[PDB]
Amino acid sequence: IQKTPQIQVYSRHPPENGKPNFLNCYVSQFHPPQIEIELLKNGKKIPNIEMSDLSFSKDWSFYILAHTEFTPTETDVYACRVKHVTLKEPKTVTWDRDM
Amino acid sequence: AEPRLPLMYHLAAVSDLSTGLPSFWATGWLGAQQYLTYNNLRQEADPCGAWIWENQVSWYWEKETTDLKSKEQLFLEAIRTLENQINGTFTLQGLLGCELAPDNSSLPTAVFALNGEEFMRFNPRTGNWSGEWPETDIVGNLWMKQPEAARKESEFLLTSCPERLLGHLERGRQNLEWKEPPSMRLKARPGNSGSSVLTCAAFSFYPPELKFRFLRNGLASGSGNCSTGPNGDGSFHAWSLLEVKRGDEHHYQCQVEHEGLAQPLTVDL
Ligand SMILES: *[C@@H]1O[C@H](CO[C@H]2O[C@@H](C)[C@@H](O)[C@@H](O)[C@@H]2O)[C@@H](O[C@H]2O[C@H](CO)[C@@H](O[C@@H]3O[C@H](CO[C@H]4O[C@H](CO)[C@@H](O)[C@H](O)[C@@H]4O[C@@H]4O[C@H](CO)[C@@H](O[C@@H]5O[C@H](CO)[C@H](O)[C@H](O)[C@H]5O)[C@H](O)[C@H]4NC(C)=O)[C@@H](O)[C@H](O)[C@@H]3O)[C@H](O)[C@H]2NC(C)=O)[C@H](O)[C@H]1NC(C)=O
Ligand SMILES: *[C@@H]1O[C@H](CO)[C@@H](O)[C@H](O)[C@H]1NC(C)=O
Repeated sequence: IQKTPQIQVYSRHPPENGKPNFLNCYVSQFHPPQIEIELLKNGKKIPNIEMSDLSFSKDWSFYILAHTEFTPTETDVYACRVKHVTLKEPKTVTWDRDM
Repeated sequence: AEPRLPLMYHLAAVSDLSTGLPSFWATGWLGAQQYLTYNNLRQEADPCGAWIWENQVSWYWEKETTDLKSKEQLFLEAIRTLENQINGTFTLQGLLGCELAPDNSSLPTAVFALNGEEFMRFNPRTGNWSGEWPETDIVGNLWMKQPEAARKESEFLLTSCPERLLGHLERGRQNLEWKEPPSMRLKARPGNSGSSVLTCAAFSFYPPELKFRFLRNGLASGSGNCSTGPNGDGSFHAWSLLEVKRGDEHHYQCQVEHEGLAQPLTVDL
């Protein structure tokens, strides 16, 4: 059986322009475990991000968290991009500051 | 009855390494927090977060590593067997652990799954593996080639588990009693034609059990579409969305219930 990933983007503390914080991309409910994930700043991959251990829940589907330090500003756009067998093309999802 | 603290190990192994995953890895949990990590590209079990500072008997972490290296061999061999009698790739998972009885004795758990579905079980009091699928036989048979296997798996669950659990309940009482309430925010943004979306967000709380309830003029009005996820440092983050009429945003509030709060907390826009 295969299962497409659910993808969610949010920050650790309440966001504020010009203030240091941390950006999270939470990818869950997928199968198989083989997957690719990257964080973007204005369309360009951001280097040296971090990743949690790959784990799983009661129903056997997998989950993991990608994150990095960042300082939001009015004009920069942040996003998360993932590749998986169940996806016909890479899926890019933009950060929503209200989450 | 009372909150029964469980200790559980999450195990996995795969054949396809084209995305850089190790062949075998595992994590361990006390309730909702992770205390252990391990993967075959490193050969050692390590503590996580605050558990790095727990006062333990000197052989503790060495024994976790050895019991896990044992499980790694059983799993990887099971994969190669299947890869010989059947076509395709595989993913094998296991969920093992226990809870304490009134007399401090063990209440075990042991289930397995192949490519996403349950296909086997193990009874420690009798030493046998069961299930009803052609693969159940291929694997169970392999694991019965050596009598020590069944005996060691039985000891891990009926002796070791309750022992480590009673030990953490003692040395890590402080971490286990963690009750921290969420920081809250409520905001409005443009929605579909003629509507606004309201988002109630909760930051950095523990344990994960939490309840959202939107209010309109002070009365209950729905729970909204909600979700939760890990926050990066062991704590959790959650949010709930409700669609309302454009212009009536100010009539609404958000209220949450959590173990770390003396009573429900109400939040404003
Ligand atoms: C709270 O949570 C609610 C439920 O939760 C889940 O809901 C599901 C649906 C998912 O959203 C989960 O993530 C949620 O957890 C939530 O749900 C409510 O909203 C959803 C979303 O609107 C409702 O269902 C949706 O329906 C969609 C319909 O498919 C069309 O639109 C998609 C874009 O949104 C397209 O991707 C899709 O391909 C399809 O597109 C249209 O296709 C037409 C046919 O091919 C085409 O029409 C033709 O066009 C030609 C010209 O080109 C001619 O005109 C011809 O005559 C036409 O026939 C269109 O052009 C095309 N449109 C576009 C833009 O390309 C699904 O695709 C969605 O995936 C989703 O299922 C859902 O039903 C509803 N809930 C309920 C219970 O009903 C709710 O919104 C949440 N509330 C809040 C406040 O957040
Ligand atoms: C179980 O452990 C508790 C806590 O140390 C102890 O008080 C009790 O005597 C032990 N055995 C039983 C039967 O309660």
